[PDB]
Amino acid sequence: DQICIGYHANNSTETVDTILERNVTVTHAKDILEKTHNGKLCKLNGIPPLELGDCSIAGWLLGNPECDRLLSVPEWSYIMEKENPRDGLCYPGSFNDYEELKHLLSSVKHFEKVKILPKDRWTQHTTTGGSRACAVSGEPSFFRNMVWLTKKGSNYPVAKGSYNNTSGEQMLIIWGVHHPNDETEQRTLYQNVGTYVSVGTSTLNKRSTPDIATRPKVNGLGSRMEFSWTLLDMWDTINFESTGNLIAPEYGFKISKRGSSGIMKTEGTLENCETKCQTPLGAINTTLPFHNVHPLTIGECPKYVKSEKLVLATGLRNVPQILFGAIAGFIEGGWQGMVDGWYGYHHSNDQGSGYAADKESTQKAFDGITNKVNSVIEKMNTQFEAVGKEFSNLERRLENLNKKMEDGFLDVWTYNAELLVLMENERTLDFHDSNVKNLYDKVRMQLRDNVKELGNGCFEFYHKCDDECMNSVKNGTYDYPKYEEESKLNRN
Amino acid sequence: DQICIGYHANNSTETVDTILERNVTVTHAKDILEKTHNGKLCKLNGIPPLELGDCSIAGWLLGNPECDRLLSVPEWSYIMEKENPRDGLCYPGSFNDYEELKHLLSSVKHFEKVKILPKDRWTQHTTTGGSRACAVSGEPSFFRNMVWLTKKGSNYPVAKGSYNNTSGEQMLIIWGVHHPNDETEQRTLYQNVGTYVSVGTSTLNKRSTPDIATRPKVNGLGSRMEFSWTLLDMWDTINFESTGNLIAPEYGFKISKRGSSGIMKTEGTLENCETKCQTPLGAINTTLPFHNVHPLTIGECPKYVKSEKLVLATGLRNVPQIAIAGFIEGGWQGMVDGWYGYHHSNDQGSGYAADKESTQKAFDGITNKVNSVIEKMNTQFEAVGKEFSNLERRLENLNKKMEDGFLDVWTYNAELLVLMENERTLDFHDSNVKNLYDKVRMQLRDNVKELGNGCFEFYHKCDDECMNSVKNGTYDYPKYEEESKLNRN
Amino acid sequence: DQICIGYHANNSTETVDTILERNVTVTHAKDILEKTHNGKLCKLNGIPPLELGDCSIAGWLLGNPECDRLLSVPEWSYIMEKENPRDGLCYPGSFNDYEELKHLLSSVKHFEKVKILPKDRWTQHTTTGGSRACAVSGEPSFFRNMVWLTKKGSNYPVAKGSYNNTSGEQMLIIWGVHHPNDETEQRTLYQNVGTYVSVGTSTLNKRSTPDIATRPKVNGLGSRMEFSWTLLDMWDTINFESTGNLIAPEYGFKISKRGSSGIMKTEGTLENCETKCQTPLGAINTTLPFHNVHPLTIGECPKYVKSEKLVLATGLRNVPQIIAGFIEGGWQGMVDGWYGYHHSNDQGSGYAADKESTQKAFDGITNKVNSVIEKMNTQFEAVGKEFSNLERRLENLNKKMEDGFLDVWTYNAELLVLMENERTLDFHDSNVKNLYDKVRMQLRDNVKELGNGCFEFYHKCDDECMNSVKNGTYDYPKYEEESKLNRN
Ligand SMILES: CC(=O)N[C@H]1[C@H](O[C@@H]2[C@@H](O)[C@H](O)O[C@H](CO)[C@@H]2O)O[C@H](CO)[C@@H](O[C@@H]2O[C@H](CO[C@]3(C(=O)O)C[C@H](O)[C@@H](NC(C)=O)[C@H]([C@H](O)[C@H](O)CO)O3)[C@H](O)[C@H](O)[C@H]2O)[C@@H]1O
Ligand SMILES: CC(=O)N[C@H]1[C@H](O[C@@H]2[C@@H](O)[C@H](O)O[C@H](CO)[C@@H]2O)O[C@H](CO)[C@@H](O[C@@H]2O[C@H](CO[C@]3(C(=O)O)C[C@H](O)[C@@H](NC(C)=O)[C@H]([C@H](O)[C@H](O)CO)O3)[C@H](O)[C@H](O)[C@H]2O)[C@@H]1O
Ligand SMILES: CC(=O)N[C@H]1[C@H](O[C@@H]2[C@@H](O)[C@H](O)O[C@H](CO)[C@@H]2O)O[C@H](CO)[C@@H](O[C@@H]2O[C@H](CO[C@]3(C(=O)O)C[C@H](O)[C@@H](NC(C)=O)[C@H]([C@H](O)[C@H](O)CO)O3)[C@H](O)[C@H](O)[C@H]2O)[C@@H]1O
Ligand SMILES: *[C@@H]1O[C@H](CO)[C@@H](O)[C@H](O)[C@H]1NC(C)=O
Ligand SMILES: *[C@@H]1O[C@H](CO)[C@@H](O)[C@H](O)[C@H]1NC(C)=O
Ligand SMILES: *[C@@H]1O[C@H](CO)[C@@H](O)[C@H](O)[C@H]1NC(C)=O
Ligand SMILES: *[C@@H]1O[C@H](CO)[C@@H](O)[C@H](O)[C@H]1NC(C)=O
Ligand SMILES: *[C@@H]1O[C@H](CO)[C@@H](O)[C@H](O)[C@H]1NC(C)=O
Ligand SMILES: *[C@@H]1O[C@H](CO)[C@@H](O)[C@H](O)[C@H]1NC(C)=O
Ligand SMILES: *[C@@H]1O[C@H](CO)[C@@H](O)[C@H](O)[C@H]1NC(C)=O
Ligand SMILES: *[C@@H]1O[C@H](CO)[C@@H](O)[C@H](O)[C@H]1NC(C)=O
Ligand SMILES: *[C@@H]1O[C@H](CO)[C@@H](O)[C@H](O)[C@H]1NC(C)=O
Ligand SMILES: *[C@@H]1O[C@H](CO)[C@@H](O)[C@H](O)[C@H]1NC(C)=O
Ligand SMILES: *[C@@H]1O[C@H](CO)[C@@H](O)[C@H](O)[C@H]1NC(C)=O
Repeated sequence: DQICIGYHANNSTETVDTILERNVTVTHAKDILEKTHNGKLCKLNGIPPLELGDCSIAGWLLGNPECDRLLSVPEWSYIMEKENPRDGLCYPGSFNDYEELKHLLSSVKHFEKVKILPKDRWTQHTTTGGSRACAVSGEPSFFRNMVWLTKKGSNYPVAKGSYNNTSGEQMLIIWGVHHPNDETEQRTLYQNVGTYVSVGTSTLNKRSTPDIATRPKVNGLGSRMEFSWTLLDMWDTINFESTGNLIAPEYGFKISKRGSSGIMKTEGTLENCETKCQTPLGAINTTLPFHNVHPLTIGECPKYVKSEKLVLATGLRNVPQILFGAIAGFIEGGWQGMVDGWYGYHHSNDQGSGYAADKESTQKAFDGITNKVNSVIEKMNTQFEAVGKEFSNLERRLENLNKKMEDGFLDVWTYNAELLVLMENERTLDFHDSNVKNLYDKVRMQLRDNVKELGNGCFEFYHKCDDECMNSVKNGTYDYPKYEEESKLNRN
Repeated sequence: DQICIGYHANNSTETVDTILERNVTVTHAKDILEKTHNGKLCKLNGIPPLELGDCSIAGWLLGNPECDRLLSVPEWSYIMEKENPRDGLCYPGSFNDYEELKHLLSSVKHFEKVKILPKDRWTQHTTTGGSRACAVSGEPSFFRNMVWLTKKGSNYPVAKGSYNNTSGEQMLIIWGVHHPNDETEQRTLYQNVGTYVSVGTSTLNKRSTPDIATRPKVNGLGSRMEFSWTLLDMWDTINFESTGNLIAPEYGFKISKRGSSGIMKTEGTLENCETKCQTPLGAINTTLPFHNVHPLTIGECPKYVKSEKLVLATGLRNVPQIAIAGFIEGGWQGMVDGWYGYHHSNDQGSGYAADKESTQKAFDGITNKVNSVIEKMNTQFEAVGKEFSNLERRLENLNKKMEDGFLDVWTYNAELLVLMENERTLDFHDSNVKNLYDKVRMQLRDNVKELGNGCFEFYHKCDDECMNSVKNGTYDYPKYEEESKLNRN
Repeated sequence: DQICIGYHANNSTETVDTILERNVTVTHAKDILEKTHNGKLCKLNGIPPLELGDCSIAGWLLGNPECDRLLSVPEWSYIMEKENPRDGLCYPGSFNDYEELKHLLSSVKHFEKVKILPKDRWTQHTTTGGSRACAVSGEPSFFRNMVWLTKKGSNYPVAKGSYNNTSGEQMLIIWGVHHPNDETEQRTLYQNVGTYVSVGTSTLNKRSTPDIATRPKVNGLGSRMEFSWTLLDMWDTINFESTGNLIAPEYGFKISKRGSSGIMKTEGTLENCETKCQTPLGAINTTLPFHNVHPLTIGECPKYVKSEKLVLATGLRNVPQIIAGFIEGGWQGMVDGWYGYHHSNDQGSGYAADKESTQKAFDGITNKVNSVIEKMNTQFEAVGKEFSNLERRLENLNKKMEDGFLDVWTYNAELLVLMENERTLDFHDSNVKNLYDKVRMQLRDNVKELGNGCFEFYHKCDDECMNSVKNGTYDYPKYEEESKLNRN
């Protein structure tokens, strides 16, 4: 009669990496890293994003004639923008604090356009002016959200405008100043030289003077237009005053919804699909804690890491046993007939052979491994990860600072995850061997000298053991005093 | 005769966490997180703070009439300010590089006010101007540290003033420029239009022109005042020149003491107490690696982690149940002398004991373990706090992301370290008990008989001296050889 | 006849650290931190650096008469500069966006010079101005790369100038505006009051007005000069216009080579040596992952930490024996392996060693060391950044970021080394005990354990017997009858 102790082996080919060995075959493994995406841009939470196409943020807000599809925009989840948009500032010029405006637009999910200074109120000036830089059907045109004030007759009276924010929320207002190319243009358009543009609110005070000089021609013009913005608070007034070179606003943008969003730089188009996490390459439909698709992401998303594989070993080592002899134990290798658990027995008494499994040790090890996996997974913080920021070309030091901070944090977390996986894999691999040896030691200690240790994990008895005795050994209820006299006689 | 190997147990309730099992009761434990405070604002190292009250830093430095108790201020440790103070710039306006000034004030612990430009030297101008936005008992007043210069008669001559820094340290000087509401105010205050204000030092050059326009009324006035500042070095000179719209300084703030300080944003009042670490909610009296009270602390304080529990297992696992059994059946609730030990049952009488060697080495190892976890933590002075304007949102976001990421890194590090360390400690105790059992078996050989419950049943009658020998490591197998062999057969 | 299981011991005095114990003597150890350096400033990859000496970047780029040796600088790898250079802006003034220029200079490597506005083109102005601040051999002089335009006779016509960037790469252009001290100076130099200087490119639009005021005297002058720069793109044009107070450029700086470079603040001189990693204190010749010389480095350089010691245990504990086995201590006679045996039969005694266990342990330790070393990424880092007096918050932010990352890495390295040392020292004991258990399991009941790690045989075990026991092919049935007879 025999009784042996061993573990479970199968035909799995999965491999894991530990700290002292690489490419170790395991029975079961878990992948906590996702590397796949659908390669499409979709709807977030059911709300489609805003597709700017070839337009830019400045072109959308100012009202470029090539951006007439965005004159009435519904609620959005994120903004899609190209790297180098073609239709932006049709009239050559600049845009002060552009990056700050783009950053503000990363927490706004809806705008409401309100007419604050109607065009017909300028009854002492000329409001129908344009340029061939922004041309519709050949004839010159202008921005659809701004008014160009020129002289009426042969005089330019002082232009005064005001607006009291009785809308209900913060309002965004944009104005501009025109810089001519020669004194001829200035005297043809505004009738006087030495003009000023003054804009004032409760917490704002600005006075700009036009610059007239010969400049290189961009879009066929040697002139420029400088744009500035402000955020008017509730129950607050904005005052405009100018002697010349004022590009007045007709519309003001009211922040109607607020939340978390961002600007995604991509060259693709939207497709009919839904998702909960959006990368510039495609959506992610996952429950795993990590991914390595793209750093920048919008929505609740797994952490990024510069890794190619991260596998957690949740099973035993796969060492298979290699003439109608006696089945060995855990010393030689695993068993392929034990399919009901991880650790078990094998009896060879008179009433047939057969395998079995020990439920207590298997349950304990399963609970421990599940707890380890859940501790690794669930001690990671997940939130909104809008990590897109823009910097001008006078802000190289700030851009380098942001790049270094992001790279350092990403490298730190990569190191953390990789080393954690390595140590945990080694610890679980040693755990399984410790458990098997502990079960063997318990069996030997409870069986005492009634048996004969064979040296390969098996126990040759000294008495005749029935299935009742075998289950007693498995149950840990073996009655040593009962068989003492019988076993002692056959020993010598 | 019987000898057994076991471990000590008690009636504890403290629970630790292990990466494999949660809620494991332990005999001893060490909490390395502090979660309490006194809820009061106290004195840092015996020096009281500067309680601004309803005043702002601009109001304190400019001389707001409602902050007359701050004209002379002693040495301080930190500044207490409200989130939205009331008495700031009584005259509506702005302040250039306000956040830079507030950051500079974070390393200054005392100021000395020096009269650098008296009011009586302006003998060619009028220096009694005032406004009703800054009013005392109904009549108009003005800032106490500044002079408003106005025409004397019907003339405003060119105003010139210079100062040489012979005080002995760096000096802070604040001036201002007035922006009227209409040309009428400009002409009845300064007699001419097209004025300038020029300030020049060895490393500074600034020229400003007033802006006259209609603005929404704040505090009743459509005018504004714009203030600037500079840091004058030792043995350096500052020049002032203006044809109008100049608010000249009367006093300068010399930096008398330097060090580490900060601005704490609270709404409370100072009380009578001492401390070493201060938080906006209260003071901390602790000597532990970690705390979870408030992020923005002033002083040498433990790192902040978003953890509600961080307990290091120092003692053994608590299995209460134990003739008498050994370590397989569980722990002993009667061995109150040490950690590992024995239990003998010879004919003289039963009794417990303790193994001094194993207990001492385990104690030293656990002590070194705890001290390595604790004394690897840099704790220097850091007054975490910075202010940004409404046009510096990107910088504010960068700073917030930096602090949040560092905090998350440190919480993950601490939690993982505690979990793995506790697992290793419990495994260490189990291994030590097993090693003691194995050593006893190895030295005791076949003269005894294992029972499977951790105990050994001898074959020779063993007295007290023999038992102290087997606990000593000086057991003599050959002497009990023939006697032991006889009865075993 | 005996066979024993033991481990190696020697006369080393190395010491490692562990999470449970400190000052542990080991047979073999590896130091993974380098604390030594050459002490000299060398050539990076065979290319010598740029030695500014007593000059500043502004002085080099403007043409300070004292810096007359840097008019034709060759290719370089990094720039050496002093903390407080002496020869800089000889004429007192400022330099707008100076730190941005210094940041841009950390990625260029040659800076070819191109004459864009030759001085002879100004036929309607006087171009021979100078000052005693920048005085050579007593007589007044001026910057060698700049032109000071004054009036000719009693007129100052409008000054215009253009340059189309057809060089083949980006260019750097610097101009200036002069601020006088009084109206007498302004009328003596430019003949008109109320002047302006206008500069315009396809993406720049700046207009400046002179400031006339009395200022403290620096270098004997109460007047100042303000300098600004721009980066002209390819096939772009820059326009200059002024009615006075213009310091026009004569040269432009075309970027010829781009790559990784930097600025080092040192007070030393270049010495004849070659290196690949350079610190402000010296050079590093290394094969080790770590170093604790100086935070700021240029080149292929190791990682930096606040660590005074980082030693990885690659061997056994040194517990020499005062023939016993592994219970007492190591053997000072086993010179061919980590774990081994010692036997004594009627041929003779002698030590030996195991091959499989020693090889497995060697491979495991080597893999551990290589994993610790090779998971640390390295790359070129431009740590050095400079900030102005009104950017204290940004400077503090940068300092806090660098310090925090560096303490994080220091803590990680320390904990990794401590836990790995504990793991190795437990691994060795586990391996020796596993060998002992394997031998006992194979040898069964035909022998007699003696407690110290040795086995006393019950039969007469010869040399072929002993190699069989070492091999793992011990025949239990062959000696079963003989062993059982004498045991009874
Ligand atoms: C309205 C118009 O066509 N003006 C042109 C100007 O005309 C003079 C007219 O005002 C006067 O009464 O009579 C004389 C003849 O006796 C002229 O006809 O003449 C200029 C040259 O002589 C033209 O200059 C050219 O303008 C180009 C630009 O056209 C646009 C543009 O595409 O930007 C469009 C409009 O003409 C105009 N917008 C208005 C008036 O509201 C803008 C305007 O010039 C902006 O200030 C841009 O600079 O220009 C090119 O700029 C070209 O380089 C220039 O020679 C006038 O178009
Ligand atoms: C000094 C004074 O009372 N000025 C008031 C001004 O009167 C003139 C006086 O200077 C002249 O000699 O004679 C005429 C009569 O022939 C006046 O009496 O009249 C203004 C109305 O027309 C008042 O304006 C109002 O001022 C308000 C603010 O008043 C104060 C203030 O408390 O801020 C009063 C101060 O005395 C005055 N002067 C100084 C030197 O600080 C300041 C000054 O105007 C500031 O510079 C304000 O920018 O103003 C309100 O602003 C109100 O809206 C306005 O109508 C003059 O008070
Ligand atoms: C060219 C010259 O010698 N100018 C000095 C000036 O003289 C006049 C001359 O131009 C006119 O035709 O005739 C009168 C007599 O009828 C004068 O001879 O007189 C000034 C004092 O009265 C001197 O002033 C001093 O200049 C110092 C600086 O000298 C330099 C310098 O080294 O920086 C000399 C340069 O030649 C001069 N000119 C140019 C074109 O660079 C510069 C120039 O003044 C700078 O722009 C200064 O902002 O200055 C000191 O500045 C000292 O404080 C001052 O009194 C003139 O040197
Ligand atoms: C482990 O596998 C990887 C890829 O499967 C291979 O590159 C590497 O050489 C393997 N390791 C060894 C020790 O062969
Ligand atoms: C703006 O409107 C609100 C509400 O109608 C009013 O209280 C406030 O006085 C108005 N502003 C001004 C400057 O009158
Ligand atoms: C996305 O994942 C969910 C699991 O929550 C699954 O039910 C659904 O079918 C998946 N959709 C696609 C398109 O893969
Ligand atoms: C551990 O105990 C806490 C209460 O002390 C309980 O909230 C938690 O669910 C328990 N966890 C487990 C795994 O039993
Ligand atoms: C300021 O005072 C110091 C010492 O009294 C003196 O050396 C210096 O020349 C003075 N400054 C000026 C501009 O005279
Ligand atoms: C135990 O060992 C110590 C060795 O220092 C010895 O002095 C003592 O007598 C021993 N005890 C007994 C009972 O032999
Ligand atoms: C240690 O032993 C080696 C033998 O290889 C010898 O060369 C060396 O000098 C010895 N060192 C000391 C300090 O005894
Ligand atoms: C123990 O280690 C410390 C370094 O932490 C060292 O200064 C000291 O000399 C060492 N002592 C011994 C006895 O090795
Ligand atoms: C500058 O030169 C380029 C040559 O490629 C030419 O295309 C361009 O028109 C020139 N610029 C101007 C303003 O003519
Ligand atoms: C640098 O170290 C290497 C060893 O890795 C050595 O071969 C070489 O000669 C050394 N060079 C110098 C200049 O020290
Ligand atoms: C030991 O094993 C080797 C296997 O490489 C074999 O060649 C040799 O004959 C064996 N020796 C004995 C004595 O079994």
